[PDB]
Amino acid sequence: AAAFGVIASNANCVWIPASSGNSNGSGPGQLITSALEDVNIWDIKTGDLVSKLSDGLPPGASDARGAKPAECTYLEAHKDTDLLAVGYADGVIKVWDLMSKTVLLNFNGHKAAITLLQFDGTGTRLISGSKDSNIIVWDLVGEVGLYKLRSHKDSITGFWCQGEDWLISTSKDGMIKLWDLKTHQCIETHIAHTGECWGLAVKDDLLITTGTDSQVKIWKLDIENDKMGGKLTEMGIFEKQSKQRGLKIEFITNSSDKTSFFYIQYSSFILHPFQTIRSLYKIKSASWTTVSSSKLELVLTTSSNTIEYYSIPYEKRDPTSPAPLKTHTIELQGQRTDVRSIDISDDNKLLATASNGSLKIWNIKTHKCIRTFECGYALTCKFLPGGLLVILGTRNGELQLFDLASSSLLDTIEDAHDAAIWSLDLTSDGKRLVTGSADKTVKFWDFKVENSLVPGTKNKFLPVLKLHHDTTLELTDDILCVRVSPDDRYLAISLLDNTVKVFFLDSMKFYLSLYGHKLPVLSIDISFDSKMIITSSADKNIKIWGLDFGDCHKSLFAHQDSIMNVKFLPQSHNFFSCSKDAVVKYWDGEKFECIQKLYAHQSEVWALAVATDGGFVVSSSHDHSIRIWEKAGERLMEALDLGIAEIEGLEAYNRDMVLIAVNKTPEQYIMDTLLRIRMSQLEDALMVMPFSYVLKFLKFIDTVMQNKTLLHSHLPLICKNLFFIIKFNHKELVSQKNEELKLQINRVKTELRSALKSTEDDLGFNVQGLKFVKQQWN
Amino acid sequence: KLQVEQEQSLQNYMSKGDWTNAFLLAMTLDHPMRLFNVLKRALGESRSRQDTEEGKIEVIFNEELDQAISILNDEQLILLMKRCRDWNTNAKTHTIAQRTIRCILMHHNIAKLSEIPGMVKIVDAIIPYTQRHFTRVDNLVEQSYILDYAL
Repeated sequence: AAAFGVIASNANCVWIPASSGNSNGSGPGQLITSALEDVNIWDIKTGDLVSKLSDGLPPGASDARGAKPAECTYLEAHKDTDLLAVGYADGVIKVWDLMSKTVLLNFNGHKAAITLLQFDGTGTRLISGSKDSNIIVWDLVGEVGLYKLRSHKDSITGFWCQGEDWLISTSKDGMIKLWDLKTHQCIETHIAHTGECWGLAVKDDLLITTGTDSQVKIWKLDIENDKMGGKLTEMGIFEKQSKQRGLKIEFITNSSDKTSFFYIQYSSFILHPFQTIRSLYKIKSASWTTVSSSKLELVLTTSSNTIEYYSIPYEKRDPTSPAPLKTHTIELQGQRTDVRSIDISDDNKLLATASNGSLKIWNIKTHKCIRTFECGYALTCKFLPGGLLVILGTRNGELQLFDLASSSLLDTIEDAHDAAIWSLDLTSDGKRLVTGSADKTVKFWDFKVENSLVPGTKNKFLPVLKLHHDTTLELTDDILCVRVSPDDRYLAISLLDNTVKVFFLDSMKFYLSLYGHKLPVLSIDISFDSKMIITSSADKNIKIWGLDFGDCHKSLFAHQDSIMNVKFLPQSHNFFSCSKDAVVKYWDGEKFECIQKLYAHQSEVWALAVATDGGFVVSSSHDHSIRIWEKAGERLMEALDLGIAEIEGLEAYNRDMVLIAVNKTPEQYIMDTLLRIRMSQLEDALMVMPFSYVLKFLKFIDTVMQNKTLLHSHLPLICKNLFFIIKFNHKELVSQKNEELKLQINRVKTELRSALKSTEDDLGFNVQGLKFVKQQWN
Repeated sequence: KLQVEQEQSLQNYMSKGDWTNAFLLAMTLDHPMRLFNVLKRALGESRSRQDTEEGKIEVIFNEELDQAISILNDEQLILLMKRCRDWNTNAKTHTIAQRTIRCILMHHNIAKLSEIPGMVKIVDAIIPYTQRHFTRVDNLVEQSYILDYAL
């Protein structure tokens, strides 16, 4: 069997919400790029959809994007706006083209998400410190071999001064360290906290630090033996971040106290009136503040899933703030919060995702109109077949009637509950409603036009079904899901006693239970062949059942966390599983096999439905968006030929008018390789070597004993080797002549016997120096 | 408290320059391994020229440390001296642990000035190790004459 879908990066998805802004980038000035779950290009003074860089098809590559999901950490622009660069939630940094949406390089070397990413004033160096407790310098070539500063234990915050030298660092470790650019050494570490350096800003020569201590500590630049100028105290709660003015005559500060305040005579106090304001600061603690590039306004990165526009009270700027404007999103973040429930229609052109206070209308990716009466998140949604009306259920015990034409509610469905509506679905023509209610009863509802005395547009409640007092040990009476037989013979419904009970179209007779569940269920469904039913429960166990009991077909235990929704295909061939662990699982119904696993949801998926079209997949999640689918002695001889080969080259320097072994001199190589070989059977390596090894050998001995190097070899090693090479071969069995080696050995051994006799006399005074005090401590 | 940490930044910084205040600063603090490193680079090179008391002379003066041993107190004497007990154990390093010992008897009197803690375990402990290192260098010396003495 062939299931739909693909493993490609895009299938006409509308998964990008353009929300959750933390940072922002100033690009062309008139345009301001917004860091969100994409890169969304904004205008700085209109707030309209200029362009959105997201997943799709760039020209020249496949499975390539404009930006990714899994929220972007920092966005910034090139100093000549000629480069695009995003650090993501992974350890890899992506550089995109500014004009096109191709990619240049992928930067790896971070094992954690990037917490600091920016350019310099030169632009040729990139800098990125991450949550893996180091800061990494980068180049347009890809040069990781420049620097690696690791002296921290947490994430890192502060950086550059544009002198191309003499960097500083502020980190979230409780430390603020000082460094030199050429050869890094912690000359001084300043510590004026006990918690976390939240935000960092230098004014002109004053570096201030914000922390959990709720204080602003000021600091000097050319600093040594830390300079202190004073402490500003008690913003009210810990400050989050701040910003200097682009004209550098003020300084704006931000906190999670929802108050922004600027210093002015800037100064060590706040000395300008603030009752000129008319468009009060913010509804939610904001993350980053930027002065606008038009030099009149303000851009505020709120934690209310959007960034905004304001101003700062001053005479050059607007002395009050204006109302905040937002961009043209697709009206997916223009409406407020997370989607709990979705529903599809019969014409396959009404995609509706409800929320805390909104119900939206989509065809595939184009939005028509919103409808708002929700006093809560909607636990279930259900269209009318034909696309005329839609019935909704909120967190109140309240069902809502909406028309498709406009935002006007036709009928508020009568409040007859004491607990909220979890589930609801209708029959084939749409004239029977079965709902979820913890009033310990099952409620049928009438449905027709209102031209009579029984309202079917308000669903007058004539019939009553209640027999729920069955005794268990878990809890007696609560239902979770309800499900209608599409052939209309029976009703299936979930219960909290780990059972499902089946009763037919009319009054109670007991077809079948299912029981044996370790945990209660969330989803049960009936196919169209109508012999089997699926069940899914919070024990990470999905079971298929026919009619049996106590004979388990197969306990499909394949997840890690509890499920959300498991449903059949709308033509009885496929069934799929979405869970809390943000992964879609395709499963063939005829077998127990799996065909396709979809992991492209970095956000937790809450609800999911697939239409009767058989060509797309609709998903609800926590970013509230839809993802539509379809030798040893040779080391000695080579070493000695190298070292003598260099010494003879340096011998005829100018009175007579190889990069590496390793050192400034090769002879430091020569002794250390003697320490490289092991303490056992190196004598075999010596006795291999002929007289030429001896002639080239003794010169390094006279070299190191004129150089007075005891720092890389030792007199026990030198005597331990030379006493062997004298006993193997030889002085008057290799030559017989009164030559320079013969008188060379005389000064060599005089150096050795003197230098070793010194240590001999030092020890020989040390011991009897120690005895005589024990002679007196009687 | 915090001045201990910035004081450790002083100890990390001081190693680039002179070794005397680095020696006293790491001596009164932790850790003695870096203290072993600065004594290694100071007393490490073989040199037997003009007047010292422990051999601390170079192109830049380190005999000031000779006075800094003179200014040292008794608890630092026992704290350094137990590190001499630890460093007399293995071969090839004990020579470094010799050098300060020949110093300290030159810079304090025989009483180990008046108020003296318990170190009879120490002054008992150092004698067999140095007695053991006596004979080895004696054999290297008396065998070193044999390569000259034949021809």
